[PDB]
Amino acid sequence: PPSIGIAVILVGTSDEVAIKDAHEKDDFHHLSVVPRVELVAMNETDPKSIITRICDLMSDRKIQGVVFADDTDQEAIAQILDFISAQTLTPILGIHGGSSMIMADKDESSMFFQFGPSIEQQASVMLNIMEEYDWYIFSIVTTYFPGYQDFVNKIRSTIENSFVGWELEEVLLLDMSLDDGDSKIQNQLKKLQSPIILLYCTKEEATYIFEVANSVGLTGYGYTWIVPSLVAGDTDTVPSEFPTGLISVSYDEWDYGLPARVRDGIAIITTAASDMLSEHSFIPEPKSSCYNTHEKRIYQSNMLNRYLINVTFEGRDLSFSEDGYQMHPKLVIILLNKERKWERVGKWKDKSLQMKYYVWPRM
Amino acid sequence: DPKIVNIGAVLSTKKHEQIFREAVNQANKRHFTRKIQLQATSVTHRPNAIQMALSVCEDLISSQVYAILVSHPPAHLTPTPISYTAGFYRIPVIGLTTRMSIYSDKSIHLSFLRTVPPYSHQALVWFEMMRLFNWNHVILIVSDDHEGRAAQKKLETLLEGGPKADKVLQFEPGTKNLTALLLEAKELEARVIILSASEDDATAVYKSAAMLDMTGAGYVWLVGEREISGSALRYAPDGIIGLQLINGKNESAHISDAVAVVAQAIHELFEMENITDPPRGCVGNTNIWKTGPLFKRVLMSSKYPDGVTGRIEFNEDGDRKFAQYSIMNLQNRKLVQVGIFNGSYIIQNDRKIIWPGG
Ligand SMILES: *[C@@H]1O[C@H](CO)[C@@H](O[C@@H]2O[C@H](CO)[C@@H](O[C@@H]3O[C@H](CO[C@H]4O[C@H](CO)[C@@H](O)[C@H](O)[C@@H]4O)[C@@H](O)[C@H](O[C@H]4O[C@H](CO)[C@@H](O)[C@H](O)[C@@H]4O)[C@@H]3O)[C@H](O)[C@H]2NC(C)=O)[C@H](O)[C@H]1NC(C)=O
Ligand SMILES: CS(=O)(=O)Nc1ccc(OC[C@@H](O)CNCCc2ccc(Cl)c(Cl)c2)cc1
Ligand SMILES: *[C@@H]1O[C@H](CO)[C@@H](O)[C@H](O)[C@H]1NC(C)=O
Ligand SMILES: *[C@@H]1O[C@H](CO)[C@@H](O)[C@H](O)[C@H]1NC(C)=O
Ligand SMILES: *[C@@H]1O[C@H](CO)[C@@H](O)[C@H](O)[C@H]1NC(C)=O
Ligand SMILES: *[C@@H]1O[C@H](CO)[C@@H](O)[C@H](O)[C@H]1NC(C)=O
Ligand SMILES: [Cl-]
Ligand SMILES: [Cl-]
Ligand SMILES: [Cl-]
Ligand SMILES: [Cl-]
Ligand SMILES: [Cl-]
Ligand SMILES: [Cl-]
Ligand code: NA
Repeated sequence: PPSIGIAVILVGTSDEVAIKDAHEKDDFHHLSVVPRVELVAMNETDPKSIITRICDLMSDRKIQGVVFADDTDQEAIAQILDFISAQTLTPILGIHGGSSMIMADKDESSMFFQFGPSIEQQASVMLNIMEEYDWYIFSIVTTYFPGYQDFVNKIRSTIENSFVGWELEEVLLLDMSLDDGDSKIQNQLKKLQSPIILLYCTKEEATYIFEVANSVGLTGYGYTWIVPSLVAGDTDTVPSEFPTGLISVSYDEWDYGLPARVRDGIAIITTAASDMLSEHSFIPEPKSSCYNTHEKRIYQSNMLNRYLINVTFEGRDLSFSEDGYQMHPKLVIILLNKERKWERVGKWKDKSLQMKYYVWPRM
Repeated sequence: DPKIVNIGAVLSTKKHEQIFREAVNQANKRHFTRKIQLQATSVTHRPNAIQMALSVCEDLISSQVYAILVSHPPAHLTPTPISYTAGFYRIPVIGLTTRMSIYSDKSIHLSFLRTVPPYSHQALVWFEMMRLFNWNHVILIVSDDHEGRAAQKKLETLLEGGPKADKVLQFEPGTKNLTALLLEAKELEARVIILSASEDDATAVYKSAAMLDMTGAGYVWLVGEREISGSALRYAPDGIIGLQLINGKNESAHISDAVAVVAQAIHELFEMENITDPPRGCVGNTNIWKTGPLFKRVLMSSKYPDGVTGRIEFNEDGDRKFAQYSIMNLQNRKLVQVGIFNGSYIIQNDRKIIWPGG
């Protein structure tokens, strides 16, 4: 069988050896096409470094697809990858780190897919948590970080269509594209009454927001804050501003390790290529250049997407949504305990919530 | 020896680069520049979006620009790569000529101002016309895309904060026969029709409307600028009224005003304490410019009364306020100016309006 190039790009320290091992199911591609995998190390995660690295790869070698993992909390990495994906029409999987942090409104032409939960799924996991503990009275805080509308909408849709006595008291929209010298954000947060607050924003934004919220007495006992995966981010990095008792939905590498993720990435791209080749007797030619994409564009498309989203491997459904998220991730509910360590306190699995505690111990 | 503060620009031609240079040199003469002195750094547009992003890093951000002016090239090449790359560091981008409403969306373009208004702000002029000519019942037809819906949202906000929209009809962009949509409008009593649509979509509307005899006496048609440009003009019904943004395509005029505004803002910025320099280059740099959000606020709240393009302020989306429009009326198949919107007020000139039919 013919070989397709797949770059695996790794930012920050990782066991390359352990990674190359999990892919020894390389004897486990019996498809129309076999992966030629190339581990590539990257040091930097600015836009230039990321663009030039991937474009250099694409020019030196024929790359059908990119598997990308990093060890940062930089959600902009996903945005950069979607952009590159759409411009070059190359499959990119963001499987770990900033690269997997929710990127809402991916480009029409994007072939960028992320491990981890959609926004709407996390919204619903939050309401399920709140329902378990009969916390029916709550407020929402977001920034303008993309997705915040989908988050608020999904909450609102859910609660207005149920007979549970939900009370959404207040929705705050914080503008952190301007400086906060007039104490605007303090003044907005001072409005908050509810004993539950849902917060949608980035990890960096949450760091400032919590600092302010502390100053006006909103983080102690009596207030429980609940945040999505990207706010917890890398759970070994805990800002001092984060309040103990913070709850988060998480997909940071708990049971689904990087080696297994890289292997599933390679499988997804390889299976998709085989499926397309089987049906159409071609696959898309790898772009030889980033820098010629304007010419070459009537000759390219995102055809491979239809297949990229519908892969099963070793009898596991690795489907993506059309919005570019994992379909059925096993989510982990985590709590920031008194030692400022994140602690497993429940699972979301088979669209069902199983929580460790029936009553919350003090935090 | 003053501190040198670089301003960046991505512009259409070398001529416009030279105009940028000279505007910055004038700003330095005008202002007191013992402490702070501006330096122009510029390129022209790259042929694709990835090259363009790379050049923003290599040519502009390497020079530690505090802001970047961007023109819309008149050749598929948008400000967007420049907004993205600068926005990554919270370096403000000033759009000079881009009119698309999507650049008003803070979630996508989180440090973007412009000295021209988005197409959707043409609703502000429609509203004043509706009061002036006492059109108290209108039908609004818009394309079901972002631009169309932005026009709707803007007009509805003005109407819901007098005249009323008796109905709103949306249609799918690229639909060629629109008889079903327009028959729906024909059924209604109101006969003032307002349209938001791209060139080609306006063309399709005009054609279908003609075949349904909806372009003659009794009807008023009120549109913006795209809908009397290019092919849209070619099939537009006589008596139509539309708009042209005065100086809207004059890159040179907007370079002048933008530089004046940015120079004023930079001197104001450096009155304050604890101003930091932007990052030098992209490589290895992933933190935001800590002073970026403050400089954005100072720009947002800048006023420049004596601009080439009129009175320059920005609204809460960073969009130009007090923009001036020609009010155009298609008579005997010539676009004729029948007035202006001077930024806050309608001024009818001594040319008579001719309506559909009469
Ligand atoms: C777009 O067009 C509009 C309307 O033409 C302009 O707005 C007007 O700007 C002029 C300045 O040239 C203003 O004229 C001044 O009006 C003052 C009184 O204003 C009150 O009364 C008027 C009329 O009823 C109201 O519209 C207004 O809201 C106030 O309630 C006068 O006191 C001024 O006179 C002073 O200066 C003259 C010099 O000629 C002296 O002789 C006088 O002694 C005195 O010192 C002056 O006449 C006018 O008020 C503005 N109108 C509105 C509605 O705001 C915009 O400026 C224009 N925009 C641009 C960009 O050109
Ligand atoms: C306004 S706020 O309160 O501060 N919240 C907020 C936070 C983040 C945010 O990011 C939105 C933009 O990045 C999306 N588009 C830019 C992403 C992008 C794409 C390609 C490249 Cl090449 C780069 Cl470099 C960057 C938008 C808003
Ligand atoms: C990354 O840094 C390491 C050591 O600091 C170096 O060996 C490696 O060559 C660097 N990678 C690149 C792409 O420069
Ligand atoms: C593709 O999706 C279809 C749904 O019609 C289903 O048969 C299956 O999940 C996928 N096919 C595969 C994986 O061969
Ligand atoms: C564009 O504006 C400039 C002012 O900077 C002016 O000199 C020039 O005449 C204008 N061009 C047109 C076509 O009006
Ligand atoms: C910045 O503020 C700090 C106070 O923490 C002060 O020590 C320093 O002199 C200031 N620098 C400038 C340039 O304002
Ligand atoms: Cl690197
Ligand atoms: Cl894009
Ligand atoms: Cl996420
Ligand atoms: Cl962050
Ligand atoms: Cl650089
Ligand atoms: Cl007139
Ligand atoms: Na803006």
